[PDB]
Amino acid sequence: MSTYYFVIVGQNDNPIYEKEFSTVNKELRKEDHRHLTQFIAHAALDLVDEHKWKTANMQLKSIDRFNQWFVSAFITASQIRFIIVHDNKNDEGIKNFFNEMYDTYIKNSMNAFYRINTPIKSPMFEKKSEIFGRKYLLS
Amino acid sequence: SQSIVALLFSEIVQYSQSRVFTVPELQTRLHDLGQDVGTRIIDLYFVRERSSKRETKLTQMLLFVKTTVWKNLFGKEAEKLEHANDDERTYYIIEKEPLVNTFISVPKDKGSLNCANFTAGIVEAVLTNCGFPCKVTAHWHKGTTYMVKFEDFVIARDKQMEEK
Amino acid sequence: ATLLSMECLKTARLYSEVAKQLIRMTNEESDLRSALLLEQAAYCFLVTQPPMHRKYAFHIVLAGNRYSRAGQRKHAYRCYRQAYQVFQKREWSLAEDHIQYTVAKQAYMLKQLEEASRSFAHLLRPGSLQSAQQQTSFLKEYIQTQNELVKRS
Amino acid sequence: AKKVNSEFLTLTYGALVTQMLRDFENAEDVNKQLERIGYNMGMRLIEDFLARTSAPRCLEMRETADRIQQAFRIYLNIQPTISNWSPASDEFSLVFDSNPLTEFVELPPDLTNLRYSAILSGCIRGALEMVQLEVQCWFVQDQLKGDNVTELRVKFVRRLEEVIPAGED
Repeated sequence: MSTYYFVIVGQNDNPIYEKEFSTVNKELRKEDHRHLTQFIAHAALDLVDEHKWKTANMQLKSIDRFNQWFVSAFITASQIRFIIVHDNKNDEGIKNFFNEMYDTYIKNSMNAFYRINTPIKSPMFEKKSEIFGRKYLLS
Repeated sequence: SQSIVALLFSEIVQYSQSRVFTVPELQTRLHDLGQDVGTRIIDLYFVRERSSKRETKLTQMLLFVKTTVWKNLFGKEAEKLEHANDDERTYYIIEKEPLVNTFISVPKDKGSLNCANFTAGIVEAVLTNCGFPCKVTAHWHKGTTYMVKFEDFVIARDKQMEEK
Repeated sequence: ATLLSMECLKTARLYSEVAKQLIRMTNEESDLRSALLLEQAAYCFLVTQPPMHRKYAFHIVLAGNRYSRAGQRKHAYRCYRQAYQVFQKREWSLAEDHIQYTVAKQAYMLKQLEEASRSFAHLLRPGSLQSAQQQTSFLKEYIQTQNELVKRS
Repeated sequence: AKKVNSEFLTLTYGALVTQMLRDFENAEDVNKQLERIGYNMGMRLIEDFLARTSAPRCLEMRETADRIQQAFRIYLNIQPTISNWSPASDEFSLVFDSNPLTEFVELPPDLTNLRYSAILSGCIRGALEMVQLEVQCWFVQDQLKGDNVTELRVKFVRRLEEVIPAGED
């Protein structure tokens, strides 16, 4: 299995919103791993900058490695970074799964209340995250 | 419709004029609102027109924005997109149709700038979220034009990419 | 071999490569040699470009522990100092807070208290989502800043 | 060609609402000024609604109801439904089906006292002002608030016109 974990990196590089998709265990250690993965979000940020300057497409398969984790990076026209840390990859579905969370994030965009890198608070997006994660990643 | 949007936007402008005691930062409010709309205009129009495809080439992304945003917002794509060779940071997008004067506007005696600044702020938000931060200024040069000033960092990344 | 790589690529300004192969070395061969090689590879990774100090910071403190463990004190101490300065450069006090709890454990005995006091003060438990051990930790921070206030008053 | 997108106007209005809430923390003032600008629009808007249909001012109140009803189809391209008249048969209820300004624009529950789209509820006010028929008009069920479909309640109060078009003023 893969301990899927999603994280948002904003336009101004500050993190925004996470969402676990892992099995239930080691949650106290998972707090330290959450600190770790925010740091990995910054490291991704840094690498995927030049790597997205290498390309012009939406998905950059997987960039960083830490001897157990895989880091999968998604870049948008919103230049947001959507990141998954996961022991074994599931990329083939998450390409369009990122596309669908992209569409939902657009839905939040039309909500002018949600604004530039303004941290997520709506229950709508949280329940969308729950249902989508139970769909593919958390499964 | 057109009257509803033209008016309602006019009340945005004049209510800002209420909260604002002078021309320039009134225009700044217009810019900020243009930003707050473009900040989603960008990635809406991404999927439905750009076919969810990113354009790293400043020319291609800028041209496609020129087509798309004007095609859907105000129907007619802006007439011309030009790059100034003296200053590669500073290009122009001339739109002969004034989107302010679509709703025929105030005498520019007591004031200078208008909804032109609002759509300029839209353009600026689109640029800065496309990974090309820029300064977009409405200018009454050859009618309505938007001067775009690229960050030396952004135009430098571009020039380095423009080393095939 | 990696050191000659380091120097010769430094004769090419393209330090990125040797940055990557030194960082892939330094994980292994020890927990001590891993540490000083972690900072070697780390500052070298930073030699090419000043920013992206992120994993720099992470592994250099996750090796500063080993530095306190089995290292000569001046090098381990320059570890701690340069790591912490790199933290403040681009602040992000979240994990810096726990590493400053470590700053406190070396300050509850040796270093100055006020740095840990202000570090936890900027974290400011409500609104920073601190945890049970973190509330107890800032109780202990109150104890240290009580020592400091008493010594000032 | 309708020369607009529902999303476009929705973005502009949502940004404006954001702007007021950033201006005044209290939703009371944002409601006040939003109804103020609804009055402001509704005064000029009737100048175009009567630029197409030259309906007589008010033979009866159901004429006013149908006029305001067709107004939104003219502008917002939505057909409201008129129903729920009193035994007095002066008031009525009006159903807005879909609101372009609303479309997936959530509201903060920490902001409930706001009446978001009451600009329309004021536009008719500003409209009803102009034809010399002031009206106590507001919502009884709000699709915004969590209700099924939007439902505004119109209580007409009094007239301002004599057997002459000039009327009292």
